[PDB]
Amino acid sequence: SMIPDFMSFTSHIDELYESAKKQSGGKVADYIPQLAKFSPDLWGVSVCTVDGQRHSTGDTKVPFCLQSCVKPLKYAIAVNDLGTEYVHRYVGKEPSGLRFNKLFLNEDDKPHNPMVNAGAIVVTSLIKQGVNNAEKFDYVMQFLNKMAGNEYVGFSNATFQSERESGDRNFAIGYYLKEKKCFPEGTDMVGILDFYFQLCSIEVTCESASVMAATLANGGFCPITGERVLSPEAVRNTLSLMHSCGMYDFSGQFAFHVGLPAKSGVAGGILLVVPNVMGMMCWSPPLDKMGNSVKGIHFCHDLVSLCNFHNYDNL
Amino acid sequence: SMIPDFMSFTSHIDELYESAKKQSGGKVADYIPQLAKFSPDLWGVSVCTVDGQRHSTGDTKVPFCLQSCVKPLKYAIAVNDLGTEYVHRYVGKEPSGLRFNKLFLNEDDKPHNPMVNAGAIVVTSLIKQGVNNAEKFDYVMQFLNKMAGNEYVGFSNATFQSERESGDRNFAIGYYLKEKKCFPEGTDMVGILDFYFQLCSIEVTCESASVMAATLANGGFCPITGERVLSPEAVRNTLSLMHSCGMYDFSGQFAFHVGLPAKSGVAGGILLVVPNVMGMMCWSPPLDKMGNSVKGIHFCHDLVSLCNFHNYDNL
Amino acid sequence: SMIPDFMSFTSHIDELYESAKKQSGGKVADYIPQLAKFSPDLWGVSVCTVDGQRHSTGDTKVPFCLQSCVKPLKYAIAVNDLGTEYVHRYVGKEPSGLRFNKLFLNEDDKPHNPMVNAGAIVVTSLIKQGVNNAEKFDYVMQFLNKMAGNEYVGFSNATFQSERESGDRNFAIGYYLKEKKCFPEGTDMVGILDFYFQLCSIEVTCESASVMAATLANGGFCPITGERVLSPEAVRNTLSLMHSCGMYDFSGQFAFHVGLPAKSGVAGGILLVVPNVMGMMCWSPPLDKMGNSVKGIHFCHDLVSLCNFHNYDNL
Amino acid sequence: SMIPDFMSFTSHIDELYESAKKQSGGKVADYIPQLAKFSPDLWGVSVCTVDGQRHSTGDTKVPFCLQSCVKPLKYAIAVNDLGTEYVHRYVGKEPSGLRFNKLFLNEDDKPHNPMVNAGAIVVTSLIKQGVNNAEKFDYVMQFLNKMAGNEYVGFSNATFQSERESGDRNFAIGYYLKEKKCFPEGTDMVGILDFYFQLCSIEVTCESASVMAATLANGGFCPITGERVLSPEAVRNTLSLMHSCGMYDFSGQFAFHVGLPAKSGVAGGILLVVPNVMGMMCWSPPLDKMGNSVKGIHFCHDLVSLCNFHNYDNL
Repeated sequence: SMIPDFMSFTSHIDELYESAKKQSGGKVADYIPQLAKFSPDLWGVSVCTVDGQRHSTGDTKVPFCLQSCVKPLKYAIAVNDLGTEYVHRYVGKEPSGLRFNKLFLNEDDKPHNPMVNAGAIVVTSLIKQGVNNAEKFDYVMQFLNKMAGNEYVGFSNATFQSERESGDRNFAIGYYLKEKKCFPEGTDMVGILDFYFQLCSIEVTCESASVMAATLANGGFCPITGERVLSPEAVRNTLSLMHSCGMYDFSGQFAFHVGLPAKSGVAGGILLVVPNVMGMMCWSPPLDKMGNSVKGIHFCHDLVSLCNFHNYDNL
Repeated sequence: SMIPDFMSFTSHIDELYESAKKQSGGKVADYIPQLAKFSPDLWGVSVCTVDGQRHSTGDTKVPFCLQSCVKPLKYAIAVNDLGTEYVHRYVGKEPSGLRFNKLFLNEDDKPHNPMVNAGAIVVTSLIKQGVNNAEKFDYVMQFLNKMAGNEYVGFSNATFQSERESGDRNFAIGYYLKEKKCFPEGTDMVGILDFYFQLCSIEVTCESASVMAATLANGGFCPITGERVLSPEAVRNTLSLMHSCGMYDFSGQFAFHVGLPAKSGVAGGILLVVPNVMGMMCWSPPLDKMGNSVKGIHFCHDLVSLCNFHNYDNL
Repeated sequence: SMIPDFMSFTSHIDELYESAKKQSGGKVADYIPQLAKFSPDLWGVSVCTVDGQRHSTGDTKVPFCLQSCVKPLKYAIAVNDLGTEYVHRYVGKEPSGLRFNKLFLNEDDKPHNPMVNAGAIVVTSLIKQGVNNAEKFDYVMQFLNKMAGNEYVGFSNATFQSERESGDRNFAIGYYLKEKKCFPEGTDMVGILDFYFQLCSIEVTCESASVMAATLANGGFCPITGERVLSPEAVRNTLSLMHSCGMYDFSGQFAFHVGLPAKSGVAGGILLVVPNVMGMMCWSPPLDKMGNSVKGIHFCHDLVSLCNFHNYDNL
Repeated sequence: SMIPDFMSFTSHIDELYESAKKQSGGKVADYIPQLAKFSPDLWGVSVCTVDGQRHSTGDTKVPFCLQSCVKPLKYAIAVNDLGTEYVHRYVGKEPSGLRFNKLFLNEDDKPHNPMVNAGAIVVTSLIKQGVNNAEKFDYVMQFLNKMAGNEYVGFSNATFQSERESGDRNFAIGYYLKEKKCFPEGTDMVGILDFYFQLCSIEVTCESASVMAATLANGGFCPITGERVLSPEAVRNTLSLMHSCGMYDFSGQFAFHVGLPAKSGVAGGILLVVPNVMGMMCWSPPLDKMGNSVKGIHFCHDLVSLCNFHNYDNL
């Protein structure tokens, strides 16, 4: 363990939080009203060690949608229940060459990885096949509750309704994937898109999400309940992909300068994982040109520079 | 440390080595005679712990050219002497989108990363600027001797002469980079290509190379001499890039399944690094379709499955 | 005029027809049953001079769907009613760079040209805006009757029903274009796709289609009725685009070796135009790897070699 | 013939010339001093009918380099002496997909067409193989004299010396093509580049160049000497390619709106051909963003709108 005195570490988090707060750049997403609503000044950071120790600063109890932050989570679910081999017969394992979410498959006609939209949609089509969307959703919700140690996990129907009503881009991807035979046989494509929009609309708080991150950072065991939620294989796979495909077009830079598994979302969230150390959720609505929370990105750089948490930092 | 009993670990290495030996697929490179010469049955594996403990099995004393295995090493040199910021004004920090070595620059007209040929050529143009090629070469040689703890570091003039005589592809890249203004002002492009061919022709043995790898795995300190060879910054940067761009078009798969910083070469070498644990050099001339040593790749998968060395394996 | 003695020209057409008949290669399209039905031995060639002189050989009265052969026709309609400037605010004027129908827009986010599917779909959304699909269809049908001098113009409901039922690729393009704002404001995208499938299902015979081609070859005047059907501007634009984008991925080769405006279709039809000379329709179900009628392509090469009809043949 | 009264046509040319003169936009090329030298106000237009009738207006006797305008001419030479089949074993027959001169080969590893630099370089390697550059150059010069009916055909050694001294982009292409085995066996690549730079440095005047264009417009017969200079096959091939690849990235637009075979050059020249009618050379140093003479382009549009010379204009 690299945190001898938690109380002192906490004091540092507050300093970094305070410093990041001064970064007011960026634009709050506004393609749908449910996202445009948010104030650019909301800024929260919650920590949950593999130990179970907690600490929050800022707006850590204001609910917000996971959006893309849910991608690694549902992927982890798929691998947990189906295994690496099966899941990857449908999706790739690496960074798409060019632009993130450019819409095209790889050599084998599979979405490049679970973190791009086309890949997440395919992953969504693998979860609990056979049952209706109602049960599929309950199943995943239950799974997220376990990851969060039963802390806040809500749902935003307005985000859901708005996402579906204006999701022409996802429907295009939906039909494209169906024509390329990317879905398991007999898949109700439109039904999967519906399930996908719902998953993007699940709400969390920095506090509950930090626990989910902590579960990933703790070999798949929820730090505040001690129960096994995800298989070791699922966690390792998820972390590998968050390392290289979790920050959209900034993934390459992030891995190089921060070197930590992470996943951003258009709501301004950044699910951050420090292997065997802790889980975190940084949240601030204003996004940079690449879709990542401006304050969150600033905070992540500072965190690694201060505490030497970089994957390849020697210790 | 994850190696309680070295002697027992050694016994496992031999088993994995023995298993990999049965893999006879692949083709020995033959674009130049100096590479076609080699027997497909040569197979060696040398280990050098951060501790300084050694172990070899197979053809670990037969000299062979580093080829691309030198890319991370000269990059480490550049960062060590010039710093991250300066070096990266000329080269990128992430996986090139499409085909490896496709020849094109990124958004900012810089080679995508130090591991592709265009990038290595640019990196080469940054080392000890101002002096002639003779001194530049001595300088790097001295540096490699330190990385190897003064073990075998030779030079193959025939590989050098053959590489230069048939390097039309590199000359095309040379002129392309010059026209795009990728070199520091006043650079003798043709002279740099010459220096580059020479660096690709430096010879090592599994034994000496494993020490170089161990130096990278030991925060930049050579395990058998204890002296500081590379700055912490240089090591971290090098390892980050070996993680995502060290195995040509197999880099993505390698990071996902093996999760260790590595760098292959057309001579059949694979410089493997296990952070804070050990350094290794696997060598077998027969290469797969992607340019990686068939036995080496097999061995790397088995090593991680057995000893749980994967970056994100939970422990 | 380059046809002094029509009767003798006719004799040559029969010889070329007879020669092409020996070409049995290719595969009849089978993505839908309505296309797979057809016999590979059907082969017809009908000529209609700007003069009004006719000549058929082979299966020239067997109805078949225009499919892509309708693209230049509906484009001609759009330009005729809206003008060059308006139509091209929505679609490009040149060969898409890479693969034909690769699905992507050009610099200005417009389908590259009216001959690729994305472009034809957009063109379809411009015709008689404001009225329902029933009237839109009647309107175009009436227009085609005029182009054909009231000869055979039918409709295949089964092709229509099958095209719509399995058109996942077109729906993907539909949503993609809608998200990119490629349609005039207020467009019912799904409704346009429906209209598009219907247009692809319109049936003709070699005989009636040759008249349509003759109308294009006659400055927009139907050779057998003498009435003006299309504006000079519409005809010129249509011919320019048929010259460079009418034969899918073979367009470049076709322009170079044949040098005549043409448009192929998956039913095996090839609408061929010889400016100020005649119009033709060659039809044979078996298609080559690029989607063009094998016999038709053979026939077109022979026709130009014999009668020196190539755009740039000196005379 | 579409020019009943030449004298009246002449009067129109002057009007169009006068109108184009008002277009002062664009930038004179300045990558080398020999091009930057030129005044932006130089503007000349020379006509030479298939009849042999002449007419000039403006700066039609000021020498300037053909530059890319020579590409179709040396291609015509290659086909004339080697035939279509042989020449095209080395170069393609159609518009390169993306950016003009992007540097990449097509499916068969051949430069896309004779009009892009990579293709012109390959074509250059086919002319009079076996003899030294001195004879190769004399041979082509003699050939151009015949095309020009012995009118002005000079050579700019300074352009040549400057082109070679700063041609890093062409050397990159040179080595790239050599590595891809695009040259006939035993080709001295560097020697070919030298010959290529020389060809780009050949000087003409609007007057002499218009005759060259007239020769192409006259089935390969020089209008003012009556002798056969190029084979019918050579002329047709050249014109087909000038139609689709002669105006860089504006080729598509040009074919659609102007519909005439043409070839621009960085010196500001535009070799224009009106089949069976006349040949022209428009020249004005200021170029637009796509590398085409601003006045020349304006003039070409006006010429077609006024005299209905468009390939597919009905008459």
